[PDB]
Amino acid sequence: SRGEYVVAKLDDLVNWARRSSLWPMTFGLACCAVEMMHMAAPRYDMDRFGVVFRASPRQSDVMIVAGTLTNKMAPALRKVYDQMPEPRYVVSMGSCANGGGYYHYSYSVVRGCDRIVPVDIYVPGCPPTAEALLYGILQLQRKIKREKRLRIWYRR
Amino acid sequence: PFFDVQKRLGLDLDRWMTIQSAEQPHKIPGRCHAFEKEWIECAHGIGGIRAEKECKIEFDDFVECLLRQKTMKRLSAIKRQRDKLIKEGKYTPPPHHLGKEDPRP
Amino acid sequence: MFMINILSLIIPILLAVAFLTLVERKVLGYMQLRKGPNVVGPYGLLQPIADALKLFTKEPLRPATSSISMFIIAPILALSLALTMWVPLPMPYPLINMNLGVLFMLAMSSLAVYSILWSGWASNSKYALIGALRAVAQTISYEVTLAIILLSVLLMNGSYTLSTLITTQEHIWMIFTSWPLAMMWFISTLAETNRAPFDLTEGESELVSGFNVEYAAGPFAMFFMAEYANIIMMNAFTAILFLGASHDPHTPELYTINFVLKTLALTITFLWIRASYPRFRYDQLMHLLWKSFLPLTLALCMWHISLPIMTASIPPQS
Amino acid sequence: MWFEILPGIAVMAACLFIPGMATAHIHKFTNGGKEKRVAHFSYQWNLMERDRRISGVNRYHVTKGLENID
Amino acid sequence: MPLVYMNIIMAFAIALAGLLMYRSHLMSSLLCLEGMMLSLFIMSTLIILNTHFTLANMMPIILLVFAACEAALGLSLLVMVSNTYGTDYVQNLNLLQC
Amino acid sequence: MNIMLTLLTNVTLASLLVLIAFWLPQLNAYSEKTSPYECGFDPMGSARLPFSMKFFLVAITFLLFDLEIALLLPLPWASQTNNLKTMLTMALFLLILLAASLAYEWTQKGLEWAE
Amino acid sequence: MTMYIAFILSTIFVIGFVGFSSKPSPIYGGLGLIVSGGVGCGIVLNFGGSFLGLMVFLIYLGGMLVVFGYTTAMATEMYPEVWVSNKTVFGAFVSGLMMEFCMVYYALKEEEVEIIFKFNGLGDWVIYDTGDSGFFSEEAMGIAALYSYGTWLVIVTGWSLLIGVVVIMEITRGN
Amino acid sequence: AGRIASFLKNAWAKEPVLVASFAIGGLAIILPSLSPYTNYAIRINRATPYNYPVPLRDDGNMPDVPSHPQDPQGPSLEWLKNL
Amino acid sequence: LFQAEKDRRVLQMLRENLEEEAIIMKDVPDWKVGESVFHTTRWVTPMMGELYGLRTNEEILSATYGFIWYT
Ligand SMILES: COC1=C(OC)C(=O)C(C/C=C(\C)CC/C=C(\C)CC/C=C(/C)CC/C=C(/C)CC/C=C(/C)CC/C=C(\C)CC/C=C(\C)CC/C=C(/C)CC/C=C(/C)CCC=C(C)C)=C(C)C1=O
Ligand SMILES: CCCCCCCCCCCCCCCCC[C@@H](O)O[C@H](CO[C@H](O)CCCCCCCCCCCCCCC)COP(=O)(O)OCC[N+](C)(C)C
Ligand SMILES: CCCCCCCCCCCCCCCCC[C@@H](O)O[C@H](CO[C@H](O)CCCCCCCCCCCCCCC)COP(=O)(O)OCC[N+](C)(C)C
Ligand SMILES: CCCCCCCCCCCCCCCCC[C@@H](O)O[C@H](CO[C@H](O)CCCCCCCCCCCCCCC)COP(=O)(O)OCC[N+](C)(C)C
Ligand SMILES: CCCCCCCCCCCCCCCCC[C@@H](O)O[C@H](CO[C@H](O)CCCCCCCCCCCCCCC)COP(=O)(O)OCC[N+](C)(C)C
Ligand SMILES: CCCCCCCC/C=C\CCCCCCCC(=O)O[C@H](COC(=O)CCCCCCC/C=C/CCCCCCCC)COP(=O)(O)OCCN
Ligand SMILES: CCCCCCCC/C=C\CCCCCCCC(=O)O[C@H](COC(=O)CCCCCCC/C=C/CCCCCCCC)COP(=O)(O)OCCN
Ligand code: SF4
Repeated sequence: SRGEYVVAKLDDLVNWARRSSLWPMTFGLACCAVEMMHMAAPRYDMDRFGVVFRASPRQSDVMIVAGTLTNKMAPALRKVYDQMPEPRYVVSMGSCANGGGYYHYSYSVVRGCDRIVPVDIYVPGCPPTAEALLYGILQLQRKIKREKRLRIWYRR
Repeated sequence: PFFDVQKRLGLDLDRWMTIQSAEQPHKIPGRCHAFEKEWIECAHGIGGIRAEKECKIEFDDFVECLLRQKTMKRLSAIKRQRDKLIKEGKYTPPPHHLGKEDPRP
Repeated sequence: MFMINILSLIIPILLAVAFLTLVERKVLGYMQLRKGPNVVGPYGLLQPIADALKLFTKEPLRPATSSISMFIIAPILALSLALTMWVPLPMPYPLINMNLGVLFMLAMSSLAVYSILWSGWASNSKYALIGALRAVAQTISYEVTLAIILLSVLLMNGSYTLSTLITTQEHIWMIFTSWPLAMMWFISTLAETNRAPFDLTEGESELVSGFNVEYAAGPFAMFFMAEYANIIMMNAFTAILFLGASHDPHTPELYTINFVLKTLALTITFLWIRASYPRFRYDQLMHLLWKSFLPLTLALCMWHISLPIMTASIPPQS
Repeated sequence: MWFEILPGIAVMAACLFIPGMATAHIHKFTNGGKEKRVAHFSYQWNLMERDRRISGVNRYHVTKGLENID
Repeated sequence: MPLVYMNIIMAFAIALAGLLMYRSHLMSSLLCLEGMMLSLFIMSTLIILNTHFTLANMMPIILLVFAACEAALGLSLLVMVSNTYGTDYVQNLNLLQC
Repeated sequence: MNIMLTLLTNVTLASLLVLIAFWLPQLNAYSEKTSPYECGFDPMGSARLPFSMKFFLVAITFLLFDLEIALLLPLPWASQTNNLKTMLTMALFLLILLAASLAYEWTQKGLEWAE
Repeated sequence: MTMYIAFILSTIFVIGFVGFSSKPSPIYGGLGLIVSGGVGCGIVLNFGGSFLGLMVFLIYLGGMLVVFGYTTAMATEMYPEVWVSNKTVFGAFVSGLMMEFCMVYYALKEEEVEIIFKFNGLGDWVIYDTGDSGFFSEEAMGIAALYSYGTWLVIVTGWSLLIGVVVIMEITRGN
Repeated sequence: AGRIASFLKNAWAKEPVLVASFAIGGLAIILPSLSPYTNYAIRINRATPYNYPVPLRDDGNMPDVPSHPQDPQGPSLEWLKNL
Repeated sequence: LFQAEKDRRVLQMLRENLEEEAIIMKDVPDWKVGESVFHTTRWVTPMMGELYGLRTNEEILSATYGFIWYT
């Protein structure tokens, strides 16, 4: 039909716009934040993909949970997740953020950041190499590309 | 009170600005130079008390030049009568007023 | 036909700002031994479009504690003034030919600061309030020195008309006559646009984005375009004031090309300075301007009052 | 690359090209192609008004030479 | 008199009343003072321009200058008042009676 | 005519951009998202508390200095009088008084911020 | 009758004066004063006073910025007031607006005398002089005559500014 | 004249900005008095014809008043052409 | 020449206005046409409300705001 083509093209344009410019929040916790820094280093240069850090949650698109999430820190992480305007995505980096990792059985470590915030991509490692995190970001870009919002709205 | 030291020492500290017809830069004239000059020349010397009676005509002309109240009253009456005649339908304004008529260099 | 001129002045400035941002990322990246945006399009040429589309399709939120009216009004004022203060610039024919272009530009630049202040106050957050106070301090530091520098430089032009600056320096650049004022004016322009090392209003490492910390999607974008338009505009003003170009009345394209090239050189210098230096402190900036810049400016102003009378070279058009 | 910065700059330059020339062209198109008159003082405005009045077509840019005086 | 003159005069009257009402703060009264200054400046410059009084053109500028002094003066006092009470409320200025 | 047309066009464009920004995307705001922003936790006091000004004296001095430029800006036209000696003397006198006031405020520790 | 541009500007001037004259939390008072200053600059622009208007607007903007800082430092409360957040502020604002509207209507319909003298109306364009000028600007020449004619004014103004600096230093000295 | 040399050296070593500003201000204050070109500037200012030169009615006793702009009498700006 | 032309243009407008006033005010009982408002008998420059008083709006706008609004 005609409306289907229009909504498909508009959805493709919006998905490309959101994918080609991801602004992760400047938010690191532990060891994995060093590899997050090394992603921005000249060798890998995440900025060339349109991925640039921004400090304020209101001006951020992606949260990268890079490090252990302790019980004392969980309210802060949830609060800064809630303040990010939609659409928002969460990328879990490292074993500590994935499922507790080395400190899984500790009394003061949240066993996975997925208990506090919904996670889109899980990056395994301790710490994941900067190439692994770059692959995770590209996978998130592909996942954003696959999504179909306007097409679903039209078929309602 | 008024300790006139300017007159004693001949200084002219602030008298250059008191009136509108006193040596403007580049000889730019005031809007009511003639009326103010005439009133000043009439009232000079006789005194303040007499100048409010004998030089009343010149001061009235100066005030009329300054505020143009009588001219505005006359123009408003003229336009009121003109618009009333237009509403009744007897005036039929000329082309020059309309703007149809040709301008002159 | 005038609306055509208005649109032809407005839209290209917005496009230049959008690509200016792309240029800044690339220039900084190469300087930092990396590449910068080169994936979104050929040589990253589609990056600003993606940024704008992302920002204007994202949810804008009004904070609960915020005062809605001022919060909305501030970015509108910022963008409107940023677009407005472009009109009197002669390139080589100004859109609005005004008798006193410089005074109007000063007044609009002084009004521009209020938008930053209103946004900071209306955000109703501590970081935004600190950013607004820093803006107040910065304006207090730089305004008087900027005005006196402008007066001292324009004393050799003869009038405040911007078009007369083209014929004032028909033979030799004004920078060869008042280069100390040129450097002081450059530093004042850096401080006026809230640019590094004077970007204290935002203060990414201190105030976590500062005054616009609460502006999410659209108004934040408008603030960004306003700031970058101010950058390009103020640098173009500096190029016109100090680096005069040759104007042939039968071919203004030559002057337009020269003026655009000089403006681009100054903007690239701005990005260079941002990439090269650490950030000042908002009291050291005030001390630097009042303590060092002000005494020199007053002395220079006296010198440039005396010089035309000393050498019998008073400019025309009283 | 270092020359890959050149394309974007060029585009920006092209954008900065658009206003200036456009304004000039518009002026010409609206003033008979002869550099729209500048009226900073009252004397120049009076001259423009006189030209408009004697043009006979209510446009100041329609200049009348010696052929209009027989 | 044209409507503009009467509008400026009414603006002056409104600013004067606002100064004389003294709601709660001290800064608001200072703002009313600056408003009265601005209204006087506008009235004076309109009068000067209408009658082509050339030498009187520097009269408003001098006016403006002293305005600042007044404003500056007020602000200075305000500061000291705050430093005594932590608030610029006019209710606190009641130590001396008649 | 032209200047107010320019101002109206710019204001209309900015307002239209704000309208598109606020009405196009999907809005989902709840009480937690729109809360005031501290780094991670709730603010203790309020942003409307008095905030000390350590450079108040510099602010008042700027208030006084902002009219020295108002007095000095007509110099390009003033330099065209017949008696250049008087105009030069007056301008130099005004600038000297400005410099003397600045020096007085400098020596009396008026430019140092409050502790 | 000619679009009433000066009339509209003067009305906005009075409206801003009413807005900031009800003393609503000086931030908004500062906004009202800025609006009034800009509109007055436009008004005197319409009469040929370019330098004075821009000058007045420029001076006021600088002054307001200092004031915004001072109300943030010393004149703030928990819940800053606004024109609709208080009964007394709204009452004063509405009373001022109604008084302005009533005077405007009475002066437009009839030549009514309120305080000073009667009403004229018929637009303010009538009083403009038809006389022409030369290659100079009358306002610019009159203002620049300060340094050649007004030596006394310059002297007293400079002394006033220096004494003002000394005075603010002495007042805020403390002890 | 001996201590002032040490004071100048100390000022130049510690605060050169103030020294430069004071030197520039002093130069701008003194030099215009000694400049012989100030009178030329005054004459150039006086020679600019802003307003119309109103003719004088001939009473038969004006030998220095030209009867025509091209007549040899009256002020001449030949000094300006060489300047 | 401009001065000579201006005097003629000014005089013509006044004459045109005076003739129109004489036509209009013929039925008002106690109106003297062309009556001055000044006690003096010398020449007073027109107020520019007396010149373009009876003309159309665009003429008035060009007369009073033409120069200021031209940029
Ligand atoms: C060991 O101990 C530890 C620390 O100690 C050392 C830590 O620190 C720490 C925390 C640290 C981590 C969180 C890691 C943080 C990473 C590092 C600290 C630094 C890494 C990178 C930095 C941030 C440096 C970045 C600087 C670079 C140069 C990047 C570039 C800078 C940008 C900010 C400038 C560009 C700005 C943005 C990209 C926005 C621009 C986009 C615009 C707004 C869009 C354009 C505008 C449009 C709206 C125009 C629209 C107009 C239209 C007309 C256009 C046309 C559109 C139509 C459709 C046609 C941890 C955890 C730690 O353990
Ligand atoms: C206000 C005026 C403007 C209005 C809106 C128009 C904005 C301009 C549109 C911008 C066009 C560019 C979009 C696509 C760029 C091409 C990039 C290409 O590669 O995208 C591919 C597919 O792109 C999309 O399919 C195309 C999207 C464009 C949709 C066309 C819409 C046209 C605009 C219509 C707007 C209004 C419609 C009319 C109704 C109102 C997928 O690539 P991707 O995997 O990611 O990246 C590869 C990474 N590598 C290189 C490392 C391997
Ligand atoms: C008066 C003249 C003014 C000129 C001003 C100066 C120049 C301004 C122009 C700015 C230059 C923009 C950079 C463009 C680089 C070229 C990119 C292009 O080569 O890539 C193509 C992008 O193609 C886009 O259509 C071109 C978009 C560039 C124009 C957008 C600039 C925004 C201003 C106007 C917006 C209107 C957009 C209308 C077209 C959508 C590939 O996309 P696409 O072919 O798809 O492939 C994906 C689809 N597949 C998978 C099915 C094959
Ligand atoms: C870039 C510069 C140039 C741009 C030029 C174009 C300017 C565009 C104007 C800016 C608005 C664009 C926004 C796009 C969406 C429209 C927003 C709104 O007006 O539409 C609906 C508003 O409609 C109302 O809900 C109901 C309207 C019922 C009243 C009818 C209007 C009166 C007409 C009488 C009816 C007769 C037939 C109507 C057709 C003429 C949306 O309601 P709401 O859900 O809240 O908002 C969320 C929108 N989402 C879903 C896209 C996220
Ligand atoms: C005489 C009494 C002395 C004791 C009292 C002293 C207290 C008062 C302070 C100084 C008195 C000011 C008197 C100056 C009046 C100005 C008139 C005179 O001076 O001539 C002027 C000449 O001015 C000279 O420059 C001298 C004045 C310079 C004064 C130096 C400033 C120092 C004064 C001290 C107090 C200032 C504050 C503190 C400073 C430390 C202008 O003459 P001219 O231009 O031909 O004609 C103009 C008219 N035209 C245009 C139509 C042709
Ligand atoms: C014969 C009669 C001639 C009359 C003489 C006239 C010439 C006078 C000669 C001297 C002129 C010197 C002018 C210097 C201007 C002020 C500089 C200054 O003194 O300030 C610096 C500080 O200035 C800065 O550091 C600013 C840093 C900002 C860096 C920005 C980028 C650096 C430069 C980039 C290129 C500049 C381009 C200039 C021209 C641009 C084209 C328009 C000193 O500060 P402190 O070190 O803290 O010392 C005081 C504490 N004891
Ligand atoms: C009558 C002539 C007037 C015209 C010329 C002047 C025009 C304007 C220039 C002066 C502006 C105001 C000057 C203010 C003076 C302030 C002095 C001061 O107290 O500052 C001292 C510092 O300054 C000093 O060292 C004292 C004065 C030093 C010398 C000042 C000038 C002396 C004369 C120099 C030039 C001599 C003549 C020129 C010779 C040129 C060589 C041939 C305090 O140090 P801080 O920076 O505040 O704090 C440091 C600790 N953290
Ligand atoms: S996953 Fe490993 S490297 Fe990363 S924060 Fe946890 S312990 Fe450190």
